[PDB]
Amino acid sequence: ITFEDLLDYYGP
Amino acid sequence: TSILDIRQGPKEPFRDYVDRFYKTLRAEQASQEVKNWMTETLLVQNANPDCKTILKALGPGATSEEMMTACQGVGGP
Amino acid sequence: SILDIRQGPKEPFRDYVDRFYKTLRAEQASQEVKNWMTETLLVQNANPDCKTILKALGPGATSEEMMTACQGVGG
Repeated sequence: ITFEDLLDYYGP
Repeated sequence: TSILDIRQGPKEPFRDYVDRFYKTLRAEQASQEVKNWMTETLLVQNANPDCKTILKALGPGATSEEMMTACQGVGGP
Repeated sequence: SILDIRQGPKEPFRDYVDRFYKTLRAEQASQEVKNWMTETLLVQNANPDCKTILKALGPGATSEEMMTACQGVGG
């Protein structure tokens, strides 16, 4: 996974 | 205050480790592309032995949800 | 990106390392991350002939040590 995947998973 | 400081404990839930990794990476100074590469490489590299094994066997195509669930049986609360 | 600075198959190692450091100048990163990039990413992006040598140097190898080991590759 990427950082964008983490952004998508967690939100801000 | 550095992503290089983030390493999973032997008993640390994978979910807790990813949380720390994410929050630290949010605060890190880097381009989005470098943050993506940091996630693709460091997150697995710095995982504990069993989570690292699971993640590598899953492969780089695994989603976040699958990844979390695949590792949830390793370690303590 | 620094991620994409990659050694050509017959590019002198010194030329490649020079390109890598030049790109690093304007790369947004902590000096800690930049240093780590020169120890790891610089090796990963090296050509097959240089990478083989660099991997033998072992983790902890600095770009100075890498230069000594690889500058003479390809004559």
